[PDB]
Amino acid sequence: TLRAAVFDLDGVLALPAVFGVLGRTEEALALPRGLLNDAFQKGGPEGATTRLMKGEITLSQWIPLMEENCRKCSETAKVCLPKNFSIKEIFDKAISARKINRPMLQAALMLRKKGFTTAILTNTWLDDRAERDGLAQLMCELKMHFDFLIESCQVGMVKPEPQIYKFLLDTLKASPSEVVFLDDIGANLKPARDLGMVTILVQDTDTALKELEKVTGIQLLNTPAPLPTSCNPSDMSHGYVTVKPRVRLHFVELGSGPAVCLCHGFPESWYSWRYQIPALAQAGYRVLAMDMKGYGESSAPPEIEEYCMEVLCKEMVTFLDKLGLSQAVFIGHDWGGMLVWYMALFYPERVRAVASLNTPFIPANPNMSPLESIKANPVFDYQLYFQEPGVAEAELEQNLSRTFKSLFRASDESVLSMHKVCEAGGLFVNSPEEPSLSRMVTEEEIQFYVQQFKKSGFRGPLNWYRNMERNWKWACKSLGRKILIPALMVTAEKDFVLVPQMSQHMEDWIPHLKRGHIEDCGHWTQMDKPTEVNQILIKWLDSDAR
Amino acid sequence: TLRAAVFDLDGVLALPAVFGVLGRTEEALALPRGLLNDAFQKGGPEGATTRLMKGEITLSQWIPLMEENCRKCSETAKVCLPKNFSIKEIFDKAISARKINRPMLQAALMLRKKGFTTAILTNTWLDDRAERDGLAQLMCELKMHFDFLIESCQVGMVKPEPQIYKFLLDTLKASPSEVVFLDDIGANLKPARDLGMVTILVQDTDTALKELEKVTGIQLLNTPAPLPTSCNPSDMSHGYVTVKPRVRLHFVELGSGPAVCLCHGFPESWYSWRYQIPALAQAGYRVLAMDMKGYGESSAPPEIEEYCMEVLCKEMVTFLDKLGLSQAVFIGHDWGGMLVWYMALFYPERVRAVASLNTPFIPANPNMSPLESIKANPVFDYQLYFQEPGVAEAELEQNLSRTFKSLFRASDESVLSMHKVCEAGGLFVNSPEEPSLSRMVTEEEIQFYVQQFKKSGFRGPLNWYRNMERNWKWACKSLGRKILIPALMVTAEKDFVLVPQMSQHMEDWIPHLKRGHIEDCGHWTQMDKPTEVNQILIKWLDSDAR
Ligand SMILES: O=C(Nc1ccccc1)Nc1ccccc1
Ligand SMILES: O=C(Nc1ccccc1)Nc1ccccc1
Repeated sequence: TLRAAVFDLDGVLALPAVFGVLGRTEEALALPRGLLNDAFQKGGPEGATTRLMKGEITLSQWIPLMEENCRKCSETAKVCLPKNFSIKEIFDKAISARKINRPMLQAALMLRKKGFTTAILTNTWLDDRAERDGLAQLMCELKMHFDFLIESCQVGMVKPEPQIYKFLLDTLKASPSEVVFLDDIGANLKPARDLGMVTILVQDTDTALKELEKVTGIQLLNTPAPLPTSCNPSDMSHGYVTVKPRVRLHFVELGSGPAVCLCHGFPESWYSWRYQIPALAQAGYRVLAMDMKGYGESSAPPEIEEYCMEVLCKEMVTFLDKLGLSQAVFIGHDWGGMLVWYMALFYPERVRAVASLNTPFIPANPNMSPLESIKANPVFDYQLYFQEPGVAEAELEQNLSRTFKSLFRASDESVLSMHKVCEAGGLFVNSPEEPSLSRMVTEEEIQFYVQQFKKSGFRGPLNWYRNMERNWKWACKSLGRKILIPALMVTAEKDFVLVPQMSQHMEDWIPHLKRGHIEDCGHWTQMDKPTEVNQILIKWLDSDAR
Repeated sequence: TLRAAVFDLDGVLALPAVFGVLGRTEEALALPRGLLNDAFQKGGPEGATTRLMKGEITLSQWIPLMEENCRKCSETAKVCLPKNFSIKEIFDKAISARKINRPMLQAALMLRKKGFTTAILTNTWLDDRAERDGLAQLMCELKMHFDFLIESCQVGMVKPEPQIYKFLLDTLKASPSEVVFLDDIGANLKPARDLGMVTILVQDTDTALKELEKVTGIQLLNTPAPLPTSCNPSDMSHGYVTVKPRVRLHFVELGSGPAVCLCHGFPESWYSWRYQIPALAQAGYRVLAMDMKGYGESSAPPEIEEYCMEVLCKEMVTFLDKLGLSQAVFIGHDWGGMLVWYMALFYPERVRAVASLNTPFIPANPNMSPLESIKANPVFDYQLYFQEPGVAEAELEQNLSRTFKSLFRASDESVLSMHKVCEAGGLFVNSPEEPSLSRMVTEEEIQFYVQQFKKSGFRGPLNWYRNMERNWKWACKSLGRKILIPALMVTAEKDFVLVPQMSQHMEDWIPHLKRGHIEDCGHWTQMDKPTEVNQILIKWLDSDAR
């Protein structure tokens, strides 16, 4: 019974194979067949390439040695190498051209999802080339998806020597018959088979995965489109910044590049961005996924005025100040989406670009009190229920698991009615005590929110709704302004609170506004359609945010 | 009795004045004198410029209005503007050319050091230009040095209206006669004087500072070279990363740009880099100042093997992995300097560039046991004293304030003798119970280290010395390698443990090695000569690390 899968890197998890460039170079340069592949392997176990692979020497120390073996090979074949002939140039573009074999990674990801232990076992080098970062990024993107990465150069052993196989088995704490091993080199597969491991000789991925699925008994080929990579909270880098005495802000941080500040809505978490954090970091950005004031590990002062938009925006500027950031791209959802428009209106020098999911930008009406505006829309009744301090807190805090299970539901899942909430007496009065689990969340993801909400409750969160008049007066000061920095409005077809239609007049105030639209998407945009959100955000970031 | 100083931005804290570009443009373009300065002020309090300054409209909305006022002005003067005439282009290079008036900032910094409340009061705009980040950075660099920044556009008031002055006094919680106010515009100085404030009309800085020093009674002109900006620990962004169960790493984080990982020595802190963190962040880098394993807020496991170089380096790689960083520039001092050379030998793909203060790179000797090598140098006797678990811990932990006061001393300050430590019975046996305070540290900076060392003590720190044989065997595996990535060796003339001479053969293993050398500098390089360290590091980072 198999319980472990081992993958080679070159020609297995990464394509095209760097080994296959020696033959391509021979054909392109009209050199004798195998001249380059022979100079690569010259001296066998005592040769330059083995020393490189065992970590005895670095890639740059090897470059001149390989060059020497190429001349000795050409001397015997009675040939000549081009005068442009450069080993560095050949391996530079070869390593650069090498990309993840996505179907192979998906099969490994599926095997790990089914309880398998996964490992990468590779014959690799210590790369000290000026261009090494490309390969460092590739290794980073791959390794995160596996239980173990065994590199020949770090363990001082190489395939096909049988010590690395015994090292692999000891790392896996597994008997050879419990292990599938995939390699593109027949010779490196031989000792794994001789020990009794299930072995697959990989040429094309499709045949390889058919063999892999037949042996494990798991469907890996033709499987549905998987979800983007999520976050495990304990594996994240956690940041804390004091913005004023007794007010600290928490954030999760991933990646390098321009700063991208993620701002959740009500009643959420930094964790609401779990599907966007790995994807945006991989896309070349420094992600700062906030716990907004009143939530999770951020401070939750009890005073209502601490949650007005002017105070919240000032604190986000101080947050940038304390982190030494002149700007950040601000991406908000729901209440966070509202804050991001106000960051762009009041602090344009600090905002590199602004993006909102579901929340439209609507200028304040100076001729109508915000409470008259709230009454003018029946879907906004729940906001009047939220006004009285302690009333919504008692209902929302009574049973936390029921709260998140009733709220976090997709469009198909008997979504919570928002009409006549005040008349009915509460938000969940016509709701089951034990609601079913939405297709959007696992039981574990629901418990994370339950755990987060145990620290401060719903007072701080509900206080974001208790400054309608304060926010209105502040917003009226910006009525002559236009948003002329890069901006993106993303609408969700089936959000019945923040309807796409509410955003139709935005171009009057944001003339250069760019749009995104998600079909069959409810209010919880990020977890409802993460693949589409990620696609729209990355496309907009690379074109308008840099 | 003065207790507050207020500075204008344009023509006071920042030079050249953006106002003075209208006249320079008139002279360059041969336009009538004051044509541009008149179109700028057209309509006075009801005009475009006032609306911009009150925050009613943004800089980009103002650009076309100013252009219109320029045509109306040229129409009356019976002239014509160039066909290349662009208000955006004029203000773009003007704002860009504007830099901090360093002598003025130094006087403000000195006034704040003498207990004065400092403030910036400026007539400014909401900048939404594509090039706004330049000014955002300038505002960031300046603001950090002041108690308050009052921008006209954020408060909806402008100088010379007397409401902003009454707003200034209320912010300062000060009577007009307790306040010095510096402005380059005579008109904006008038209401501050009329209220009874001490006022200075700034033309050239020198005359202005003579007036400023005569009135406060504080020497601001011809004063000695000040120290670089330091860090206040409570004002920092604090990061935490779990690298394995029960081992978490703490770091302080400041800036944006390429990642620069700072690695302290024994018995130190992230705080040992206090003078480098603001300077490197300002230089265009993302600083990660570590609490190395065993120190401060990082975990301190008790086992000796947890502190061997192989385990420490593996954890630093995991740290990069969890933060989503493919590479970082690694800068180490003392024991941190030793770790950085090993990060470069074993993980070159993860290290963008390597720099060491005082610690030389010396290949392991396979023909001599590390303990024989330690005995071969009398200055290394203290390391043998450090071997026995609990012995150095008891002495180092007995009185913490005495520990840091005896250790942290400059070359001129009766430095602790390192010879015959084992014979004498301890490190401080010939040392006073109450040592004097070194010129390098304040009493408060000593107490920060005392506080940090109260959590875990010296077991974890001393364990870095208890793996001599383990480290030696691991290092012997790298004897065939060369360091061929960017590298910098900084020697300290008066470090009598890590002497400059010990680094002389480095070019045999690091042929492209770059050097730095600090004269009259002891072991505690960073706090002894921070200005010189900062100068050497920034110069090397901008040329070799990017
Ligand atoms: O109240 C919500 N959004 C808010 C965003 C700012 C403007 C006004 C609307 N969402 C709420 C989330 C929980 C229940 C359903 C709607
Ligand atoms: O031991 C020290 N440095 C160490 C760095 C690694 C190689 C061997 C030397 N410094 C020590 C700091 C406190 C007392 C004086 C020296």
